[PDB]
Amino acid sequence: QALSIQEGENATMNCSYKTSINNLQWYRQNSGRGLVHLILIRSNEREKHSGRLRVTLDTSKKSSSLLITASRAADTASYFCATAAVGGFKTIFGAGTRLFVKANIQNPDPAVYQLRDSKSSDKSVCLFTDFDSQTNVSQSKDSDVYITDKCVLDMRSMDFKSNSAVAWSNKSDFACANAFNNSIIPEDTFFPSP
Amino acid sequence: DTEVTQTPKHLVMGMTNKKSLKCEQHMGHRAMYWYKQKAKKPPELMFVYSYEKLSINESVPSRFSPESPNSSLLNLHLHALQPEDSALYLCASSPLGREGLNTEAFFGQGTRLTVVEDLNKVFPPEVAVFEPSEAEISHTQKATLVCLATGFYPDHVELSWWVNGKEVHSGVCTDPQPLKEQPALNDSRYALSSRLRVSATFWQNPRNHFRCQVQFYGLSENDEWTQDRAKPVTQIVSAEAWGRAD
Ligand SMILES: [Cl-]
Ligand SMILES: [Cl-]
Ligand SMILES: [Cl-]
Ligand code: NA
Repeated sequence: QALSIQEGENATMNCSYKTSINNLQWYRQNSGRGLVHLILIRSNEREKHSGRLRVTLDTSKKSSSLLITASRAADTASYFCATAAVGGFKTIFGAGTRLFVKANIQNPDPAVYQLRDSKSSDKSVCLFTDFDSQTNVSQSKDSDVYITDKCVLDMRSMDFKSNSAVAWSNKSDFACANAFNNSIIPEDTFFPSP
Repeated sequence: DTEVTQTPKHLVMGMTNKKSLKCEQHMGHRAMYWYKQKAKKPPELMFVYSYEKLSINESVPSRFSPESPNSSLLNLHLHALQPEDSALYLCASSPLGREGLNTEAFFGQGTRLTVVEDLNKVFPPEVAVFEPSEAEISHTQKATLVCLATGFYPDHVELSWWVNGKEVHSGVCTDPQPLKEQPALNDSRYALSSRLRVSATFWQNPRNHFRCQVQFYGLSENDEWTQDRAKPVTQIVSAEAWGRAD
C-alpha cells in the first residue's frame, strides 16, 4: 500500500470494505493539513466528480477506487477509506495507501557544503543540497554519524524549490568531503574549494 | 485550520497521571467521535457520542472515561494508561443532519500521546544553529542556516524559526521524521534538523538575528520528580545566530 509518482501524473488508489454501508468516503492525512474528508459517495451511486478527484464505488464486491488527476506535491499523504452507517455510530476506516509525489526540480545544482562550527556545539555539520528528485539519500552507516533524509524546501521569494539533507558528527574523523558517499552522488556534484 | 478544537497537540504522561483531552466544536454537529491511530495504521474507532448516547468501541473504556457536558463537547479523561496506549488520539464531529445521512466527519488536530513507564528517560533537546557556508553563498547567492535539536525523548517537539522577533515559514524545511540517535534501542533519544534558506544579502547583515526555537513537550507540574538533574518539563529551548557581513 505504497504508491510513488512524479508530480503531474495520475494517482489511483483502491480500498475494500466488509459490511453493508450507507456511504463510503475517502480521507487524506498528513501533518500539513491533518485528517481531511475528500469526497462522499452513496451506496446507490457508482462514480462522483469533485475538482481533480473522482471516486468509483462497486458495491457488487465492496470496493472503491480514488483517482487524482494532475497530481501535485501537496497530494503527498496517506489516503484512507471510511464507510458509514446511517446515524453516525459505525463510521469506520480501512487500510490506507501512502502516496508520494516527487516534485520536479527545474534548476538542479547538486553540491556539498560545510557549515560553520557553532561556538556552543562540538558538532561538525554538512549540507547536501540542490540535487534533483531522482537522488536518494542513504542513511548513516556509522554509529556516531547522523544523516537526515531529504527535505524539499520552497523559497517562495524566488519561486525556487530545492532538496537537501544534513549530516553531522562530533567525531574527529568525520569529514564533509565524504559524509554522503554511502549515497549515489550525482557526477556533477560540486565540492567547492574551502 | 479546523473548526474542531482539540487540545493539547502533544502530551507526555506517566502511568499514574490524570489528564483530559479537550474537544469542542460550535458547528451544531450532532455526533462527536474519538479515534486512536498507531503509526502506519488506520484510525481505530473508540467512542461516539450522539443524542445523549455514548457508544463504546474501546476495550478498556475506564482508562478514557469520555464525558460530554453538552453536544458541543466530548472530552476524554485519561487515567491509569499503559505505554501501549501511546498513539495519536483524534477527535471528530459529524453534522448527521435531521435524518442522520450527513455522516462526513470533520477532524481536529489530534493529540500525539506518549505514555512513559520510566519518567527518568524523558530529556529535553539541546538546540544549536549553524551558520551558512561561505562557499554556498559564492556559488548560489543563497544562504542555508541549519538548526539541530538533539538528545530529546520522547518525540514531541515543534521547531520554529524566528527572524528579528517574528516567526518565519517561507524558506523553511523541517525534517518530517526525527532520527533515532541509536536506532537499535527501543528507548533511543531523537534528533531533528531544520533548514532556513535566505538570500545571501539577508544573511550578510550583522543586525539580522536568526533564532531556532524548539517547543518540547515533557513533564507537567503534577508529575513528581526526585532526580538530581533538572525536571524535564514542557519548555522552549532556543539557539541564535547573528548575520555575518561579507
Ligand atoms: Cl434535541
Ligand atoms: Cl446531547
Ligand atoms: Cl539524576
Ligand atoms: Na527533478
